[PDB]
Amino acid sequence: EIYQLFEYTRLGVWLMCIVGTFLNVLVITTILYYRRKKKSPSDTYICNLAVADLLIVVGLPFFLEYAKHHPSREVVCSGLNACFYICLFAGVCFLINLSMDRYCVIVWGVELNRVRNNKRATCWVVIFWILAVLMGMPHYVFLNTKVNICGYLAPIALMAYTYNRMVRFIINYVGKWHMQTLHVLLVVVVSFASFWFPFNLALFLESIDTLQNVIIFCLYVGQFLAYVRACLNPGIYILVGTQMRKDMWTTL
Amino acid sequence: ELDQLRQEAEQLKNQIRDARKACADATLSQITNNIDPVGRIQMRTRRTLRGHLAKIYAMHWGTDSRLLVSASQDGKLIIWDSYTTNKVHAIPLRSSWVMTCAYAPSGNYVACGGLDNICSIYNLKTREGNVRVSRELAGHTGYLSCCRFLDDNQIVTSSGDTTCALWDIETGQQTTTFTGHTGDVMSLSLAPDTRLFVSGACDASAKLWDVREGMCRQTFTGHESDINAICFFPNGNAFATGSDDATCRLFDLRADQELMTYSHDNIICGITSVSFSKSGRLLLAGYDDFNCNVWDALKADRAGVLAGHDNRVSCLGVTDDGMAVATGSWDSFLKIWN
Amino acid sequence: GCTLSAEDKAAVERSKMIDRNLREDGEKAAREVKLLLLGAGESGKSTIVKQMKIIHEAGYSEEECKQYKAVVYSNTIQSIIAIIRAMGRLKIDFGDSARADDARQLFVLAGAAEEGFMTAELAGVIKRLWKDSGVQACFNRSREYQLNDSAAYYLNDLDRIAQPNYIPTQQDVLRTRVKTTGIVETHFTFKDLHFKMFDVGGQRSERKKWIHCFEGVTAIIFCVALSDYDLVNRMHESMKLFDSICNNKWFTDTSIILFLNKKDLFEEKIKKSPLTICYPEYAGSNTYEEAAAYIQCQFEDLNKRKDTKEIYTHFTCATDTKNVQFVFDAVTDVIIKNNLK
Amino acid sequence: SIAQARKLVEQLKMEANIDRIKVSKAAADLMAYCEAHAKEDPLLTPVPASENPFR
Amino acid sequence: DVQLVESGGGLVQPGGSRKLSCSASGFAFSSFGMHWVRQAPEKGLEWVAYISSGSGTIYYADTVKGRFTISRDDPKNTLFLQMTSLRSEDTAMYYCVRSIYYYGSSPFDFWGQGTTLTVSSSDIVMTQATSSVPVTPGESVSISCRSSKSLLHSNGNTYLYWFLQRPGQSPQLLIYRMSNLASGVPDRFSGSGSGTAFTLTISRLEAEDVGVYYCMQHLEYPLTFGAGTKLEL
Ligand SMILES: Nc1nc2c(ncn2[C@@H]2O[C@H](COP(=O)(O)OP(=O)(O)O)[C@@H](O)[C@H]2O)c(=O)[nH]1
Repeated sequence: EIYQLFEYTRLGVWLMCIVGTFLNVLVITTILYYRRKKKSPSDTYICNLAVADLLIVVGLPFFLEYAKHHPSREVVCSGLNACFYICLFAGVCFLINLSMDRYCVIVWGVELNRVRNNKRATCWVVIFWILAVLMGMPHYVFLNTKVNICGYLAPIALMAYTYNRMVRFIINYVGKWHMQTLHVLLVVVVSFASFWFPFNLALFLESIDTLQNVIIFCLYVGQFLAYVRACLNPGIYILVGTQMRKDMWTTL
Repeated sequence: ELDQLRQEAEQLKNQIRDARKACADATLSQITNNIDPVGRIQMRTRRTLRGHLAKIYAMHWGTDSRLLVSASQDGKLIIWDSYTTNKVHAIPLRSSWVMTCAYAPSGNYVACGGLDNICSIYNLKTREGNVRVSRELAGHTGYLSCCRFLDDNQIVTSSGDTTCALWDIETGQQTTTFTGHTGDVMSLSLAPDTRLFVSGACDASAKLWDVREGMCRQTFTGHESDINAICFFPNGNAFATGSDDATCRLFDLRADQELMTYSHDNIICGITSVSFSKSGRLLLAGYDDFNCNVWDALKADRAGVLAGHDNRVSCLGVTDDGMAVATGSWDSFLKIWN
Repeated sequence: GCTLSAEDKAAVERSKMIDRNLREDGEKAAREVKLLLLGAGESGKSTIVKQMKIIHEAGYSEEECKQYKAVVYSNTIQSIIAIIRAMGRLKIDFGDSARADDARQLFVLAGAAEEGFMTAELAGVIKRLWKDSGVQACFNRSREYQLNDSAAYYLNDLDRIAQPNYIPTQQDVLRTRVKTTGIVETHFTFKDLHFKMFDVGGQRSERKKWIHCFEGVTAIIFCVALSDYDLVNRMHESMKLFDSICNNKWFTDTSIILFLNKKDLFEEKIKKSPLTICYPEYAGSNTYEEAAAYIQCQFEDLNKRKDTKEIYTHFTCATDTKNVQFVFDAVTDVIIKNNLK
Repeated sequence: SIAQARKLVEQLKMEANIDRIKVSKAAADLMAYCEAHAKEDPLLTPVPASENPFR
Repeated sequence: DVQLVESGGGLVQPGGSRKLSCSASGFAFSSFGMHWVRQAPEKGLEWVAYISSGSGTIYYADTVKGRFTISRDDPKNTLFLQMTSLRSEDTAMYYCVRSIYYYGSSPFDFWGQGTTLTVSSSDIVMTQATSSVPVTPGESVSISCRSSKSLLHSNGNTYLYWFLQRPGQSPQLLIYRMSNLASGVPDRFSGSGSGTAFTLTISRLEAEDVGVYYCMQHLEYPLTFGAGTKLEL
């Protein structure tokens, strides 16, 4: 007895699925059709993040619609929770990896060449996938607080330090290449933290009648926001970069 | 006439070869067949000094076994403190094409040279607090290959014009020149007591020189190509060479012959550097296939591999107290093994 | 850290400052363009180096010719003594008569080597022998001895250069040959960008022992002469060097540019000796542009995998200062267009 | 093409007029020197971490 | 040669302000860290302030924190000290000292001259048994300086420094880290001792070596001096 009211009133859930498969396929095509964009390693992380967002969107409508058609408890909840948590962990991990890659690029030097760096990192990426799958074991008041802490505080810290370092290097190098990229990454991570924040606050304070109604409403809108956000997350990539749009159109 | 001189040189070559062969009753392998093997040598990586931005061509240990110098093609000399991985000095050069470097046994000076046919000497301890050029030595007609301090006032250099020389740092003129040689001198190694040295060239021969007179005493022709690396044994009665035919060799001064050949199959790349341990039991050699092998100096068996570089290993040195080994490579990293 | 002492923190911060300065200096010079010259002897590398310095940096002041007076004097006396040795080298008799005794006397006098100023008697004897028909014919008779190609210029202006009140000019300093040991480099600012070009001449040693030091340079310029197609031939050796340079495993990704110097000399001498001496397989007519195209065709076919890389060719005359500027503009345009990153 | 050839013959006599010892004696001296200094070689026998400056 | 020339100072009404400058010439100024060291008309020396190279670390003494300010101007090779709210206990003579820190360096090696300022109308304790020890030329003497906390660090170094001030001159470095002899110092001076007990030994004492000897510790900030021992004939 959750998410039913939106699911029951059958309106625009197909639009989220369409715009999310469109986003995922666009990003995947752009990354995968240009020789992995010079075999950059950060593109691998972005691709895995896309594979995660696509996983999430594919999971969320489909299972609920199946329950609509096939009329549960341990299973439907197991599937939903698993999907949500795994996607969350995957996104967090890939974001952290991207953060690190940029930070190392700025502080250190990429002038020295790297041979089969992607090949070495690929195992690390799988390691991350296994860790994400493991982390979701209980659900696949402790759980709620743990996610609320290690799913909100870590990005907001891993980005504030990176943003602090990023600003200083502008004064040091006066470079144009790192300006646009560091601003896009700053705005995306700021948006992701601001957006996700309230839902995890609600889930936290709920675990810690009016209580039931407020919690129900909060998780309801929360879930709805997370759904809609998963569909349109690649949108920031095109507004600032534009490179992806041109590449995708040319490939088609 | 000329032809009679050619026959005289042929008879002398036959006489020397026969006199060497006549005193080779037993081999080193048969005598040392009963020694126990060393076992397995496993060395881990202790440091990963990362401050160069181009290929590294040379390095040298300080005589106090703590400081070292490295030279690279971006135009910098960097002095490192290996205990804390700090940088002590960074010296810009007037020419970016540098192939060698050396460290004074007292710690006061540093030498450098390369494609400009000039050896530059830098003073490390001055009142102003910065490194400045003390002297520039000119007179070679080819690129500079190697250089080694004999003292705080004397230095020996070799060059690609088939000559070696002994310098007087106060006075800008050569004091002794070594000219009997035919190929290109590529490497050089000083004896512990600093009265003799050996040189290896690309005519597949090595020569033993005497510093006080400057005459050649013995010549060894055993390889089949260019010789790229050379080092003297710590006892002072033998030395080892490393060449482009994927083979190291050990030569003995007192018997004036060859003792052993260290080759293994599947290896088809050249050797860039060679060095001994303190007791003369392990021989360390760097290859072009990105690894570095450690050889049992008395038994031709291979006793391990050091496999932590991504490009060809170009320089390699062992400290005076023998606590660590440092290797450099073209991927712009230095590693300390122990 | 907490275990660090009072002095060690100062060491760490000094290391940090050294790292920052090193990084700044490294990335400052990581955006420049590095050219490299190669070729054979007397191809004309130093000529284009001097031309580059003249054009893209500044001119030469009047005081430079003061010290270049000695080297131009040495060049012209070496040229004339080579000529007077060559006239008797083949034992070719000439209508010298009294000029034969004059030549013997001045051959004796050539050991003066004052390098300050020629004797008026020496200049007069050189002038009067220069009008002799026999030595003039011998000057163009046999293209066998190693004669400098600037002798036709230096010995045609003796009425000005030999005077004590003589100073060289830009043309005089341009056609001045000297063999200096060591690497020569020159850096200049052009097209809002820094250029560095080298000249590995005088490294009389094995080239394969140090060629790997120049891995990954921005461009390589090859200088091949054309007027030396019947000099002891040399063009075959130039090709036997070109196939080794082009097929190198180190210069896989580097645009190769060809310069064909001495085009005016080729134009002058093509009407006398046919091209069949160098290439026996040639069968076309003795005309300029077809011969040049033939040289291009049989000089390009030594490149394997022509799909991956293509060589860029021009017909320059490095003595002429006008025609080097336009060619360098074209080559810098193409190297900028090929480096869009 | 005459001075180098004349010069090489005296050099060959000087390199052909030295006293030579047996290979066995030099081999026994190398093996004895290698055996004597075995205890002072850290790379042959790794030392405990209490006196390793790099651990 | 290395030179540091001072200027400024004068009679000041209490509660006012002033600024002292220290101009260097003869060495690479921007690669050194600078210290300000103060003395007293009759008392010993006391460390005041320290500025690093690149101006990335600043320390002040415990009694002048929040009133004094140190700065440097690298292109003009100048060092500045801005002094506000001058109390009557600041009447002293100020010195400008250079020091550089790496493996094997010798800090506090050049002191230069002073300037006279007349404002009138957890720390380690070092004790140096301050008294006059009479001497005669030819014999040998010893000087003691005991500490309160052990000066031996875990990396093997022990941070103790010895200085000599001849009458009416500037102080001179003699021994750093208890054994190393400074450049240009005769080999007649020896230093030894264990933790918390140190000795300086002079053998075959010559002339012109009369004056006051000070012992200093460099283990941790703020740096602390000793009372100073006097040698007189
Ligand atoms: N007349 C004429 N002479 C040229 C031309 N290019 C080069 N040279 C001659 O080349 C000589 C210089 O050769 P150099 O550059 O030193 O030979 P490299 O060192 O092998 O490149 C000068 O004496 C010029 O006379 C040209 O276009 N015309």
